[PDB]
Amino acid sequence: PPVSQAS
Amino acid sequence: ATPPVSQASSTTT
Amino acid sequence: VDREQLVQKARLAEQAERYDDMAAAMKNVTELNEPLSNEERNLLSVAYKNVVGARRSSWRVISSIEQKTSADGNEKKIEMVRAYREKIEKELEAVCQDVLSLLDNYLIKNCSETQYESKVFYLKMKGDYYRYLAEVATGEKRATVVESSEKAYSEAHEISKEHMQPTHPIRLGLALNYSVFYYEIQNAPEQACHLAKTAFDDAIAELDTLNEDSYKDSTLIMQLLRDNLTLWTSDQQD
Amino acid sequence: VDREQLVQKARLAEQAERYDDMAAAMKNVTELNEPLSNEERNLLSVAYKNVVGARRSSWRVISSIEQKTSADGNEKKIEMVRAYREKIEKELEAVCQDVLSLLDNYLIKNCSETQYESKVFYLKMKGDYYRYLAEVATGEKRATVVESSEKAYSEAHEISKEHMQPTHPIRLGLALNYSVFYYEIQNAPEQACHLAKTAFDDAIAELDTLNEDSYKDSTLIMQLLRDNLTLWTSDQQDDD
Ligand SMILES: *[C@@H]1O[C@H](CO)[C@@H](O)[C@H](O)[C@H]1NC(C)=O
Ligand SMILES: *[C@@H]1O[C@H](CO)[C@@H](O)[C@H](O)[C@H]1NC(C)=O
Repeated sequence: PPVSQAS
Repeated sequence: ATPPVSQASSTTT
Repeated sequence: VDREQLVQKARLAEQAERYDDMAAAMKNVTELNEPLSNEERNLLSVAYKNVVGARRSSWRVISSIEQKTSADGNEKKIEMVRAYREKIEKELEAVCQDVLSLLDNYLIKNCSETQYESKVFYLKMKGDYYRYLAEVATGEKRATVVESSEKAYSEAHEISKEHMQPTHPIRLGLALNYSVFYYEIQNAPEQACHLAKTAFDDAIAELDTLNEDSYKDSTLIMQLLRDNLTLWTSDQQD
Repeated sequence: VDREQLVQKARLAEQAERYDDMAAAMKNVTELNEPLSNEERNLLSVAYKNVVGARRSSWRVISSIEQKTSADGNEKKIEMVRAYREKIEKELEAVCQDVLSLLDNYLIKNCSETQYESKVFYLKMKGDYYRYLAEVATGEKRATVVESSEKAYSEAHEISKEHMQPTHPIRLGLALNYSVFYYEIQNAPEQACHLAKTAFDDAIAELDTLNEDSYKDSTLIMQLLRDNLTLWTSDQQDDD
């Protein structure tokens, strides 16, 4: 899995 | 609150 | 029916790492059909991300264990592993549909053309959760969700380009996840690397247009854009 | 479903960090009324520890919030925080009640008089979960469970001291948790430190009796016993 973001 | 170390695993092999 | 009561619960549930109660609380707040603040937008996103995230982490583990023991050739064992995988798949699907419904019928819909910010954030989520569905979908079913995710990311990008600076955390967060969609789901590595770099560089160009608050929070996302460009390029040369 | 598929689900559930499903699988296995194997005993113990453990962690987070916010003086918040604490308590107490039943109705019962290793483990387990109840109880309720926790540990202590080598991991693991009961619940640091130090000293004394199949298991618990004695002796010097 490649890194990600939710905030 | 302050817990010490514990353990819970029967020997498998 | 007190709203701030429910929001306080979302916070309190977050501290106790009880994300089911957290997601439940924030779903209820959204159902009151009023707009979410920047904080409330966060509490919703965190809650469901953790709820679905755990399922995904589990799904990958089950998938892996299936890929290995399948060649071992033990019938009954494979049957129960595959069954257990299906169990977690359905839990995942159910949670995604729950968020997507909240998006399609409460959040994205009731966003005027002046709240471009929230428009993209929800639009991003819509892409993220349709993407989760694609990760486990097969056959023509997969095709449907892949398109649905693509249609959500694309629209999020259009609104972002036009109204938001490249240094904005939301736009960076979008470019990050959108790029991942191309590499993982579409298997279009060049279009993925292109999007990631374009978004990265565009932020360097206007790097002096930073605000003290988004000065740290935005750059954090930039390193992630680079970390992906690192791993992606290293696999193609093999 | 076959008994072997149940255990295979437990193994899988553990790897997927789904301890609710893991505990459910081992519950079924236990209810088939056959004795559990060593690996199976480990699966049962680890499943319910993680389940109950998540509540203990949350309960401590929430009970901590309850002490920091009680000073603010907003009664709307204090009520709902207390309410959430109660919710978690109910969950925790339910899980414990579930394990304790499995112990008394299936595991400890079907143990014959020469199965010291299994009986000490289950009893040590029985003491652990009555202690979890004690951590969230008060008044006469707390008094009742603490008494039950004592009875469980105490008996386990006698059987292990008589039939098991000091280096035996089950015996060591009992001394560890039993010593915690003293320090945390009974608030008896002298009884805690003594029980732990002795259990450790006795293992070093007969350290040559480690069997290769589980030397790594015994050594691990021994470190924990010392890590405890270090931590505990540093708390007494602050209070003084
Ligand atoms: C984190 O990365 C995974 C892997 O693609 C992705 O599915 C997920 O959406 C990312 N997190 C967020 C919040 O988008
Ligand atoms: C782990 O340690 C805690 C605190 O010292 C104790 O309450 C708990 O019983 C231990 N775990 C087990 C499985 O006994």
